[PDB]
Amino acid sequence: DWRADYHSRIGEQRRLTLADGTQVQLNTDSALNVAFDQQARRLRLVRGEMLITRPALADSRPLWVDTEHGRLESTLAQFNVRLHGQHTQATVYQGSVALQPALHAYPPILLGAGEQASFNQQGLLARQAVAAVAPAWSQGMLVAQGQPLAAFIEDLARYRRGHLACDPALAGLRVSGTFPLENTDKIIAAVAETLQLEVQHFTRYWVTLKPRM
Amino acid sequence: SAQADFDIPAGPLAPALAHFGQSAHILLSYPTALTEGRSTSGLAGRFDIDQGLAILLAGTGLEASRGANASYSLQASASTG
Repeated sequence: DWRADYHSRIGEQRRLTLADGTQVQLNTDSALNVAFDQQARRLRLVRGEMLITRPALADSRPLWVDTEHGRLESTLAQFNVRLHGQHTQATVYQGSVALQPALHAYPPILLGAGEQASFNQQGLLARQAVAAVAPAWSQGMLVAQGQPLAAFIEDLARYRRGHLACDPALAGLRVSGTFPLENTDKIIAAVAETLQLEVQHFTRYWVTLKPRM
Repeated sequence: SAQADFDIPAGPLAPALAHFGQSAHILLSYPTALTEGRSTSGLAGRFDIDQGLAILLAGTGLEASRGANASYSLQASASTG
């Protein structure tokens, strides 16, 4: 029996070591409640995104990560969990995780390493292979491989206080590159330069990417 | 520039550059279309970042580019005449 609540600020990454020795990294603007009991090592991801690494190798209780959408039961796994507004996304790098959607928990959906899946309370929404061996944010980077601009800037805005947007004519432009999180202004400027876009920044907390005129 | 240890297997160019920019921890930004459907022999060993990127790009028709800020880009290989 051991409990703790954690949160990270916007732009903050935090390293935790839980009582069993499992390591958790919290990404930007995240909140995690931990409650170990005799049955289970319970993690509840209430907001944001976290990476579980170095799982305790010989604890008799399962490790459960729950979100509002369901449970991820870990077997010796290193894996990322990100909560979105309408689904949870899990990415497995080592080992395997059993996904149990809140409203359809059996049969579990087994995710092995190199697999990523999104689910809601009802069940699976998407599933695909990934080649990453750790999430880029956990090493201080964003990585984009042809990512649509609207989705890239949705991800980047999580690390910043203000609003970041692009004109709808630009929403599908593909972003490729690697981007150190140490300076997000530099990320915006580099992406705008590559895509030949103007950065409209008329008030501190509202930035819009626009076609060049 | 600085150096990094690289262990990037041969394969399609675009995932190799995602791996490169992470191993080097650099701001690398270039047009998606430029690297689609190209391939690399990979990069394995310790190298200056600029030399490592040129080696990764051998045979691809592309070269590294840099400007006044510390960021990197890619462009079609420069004409030599």
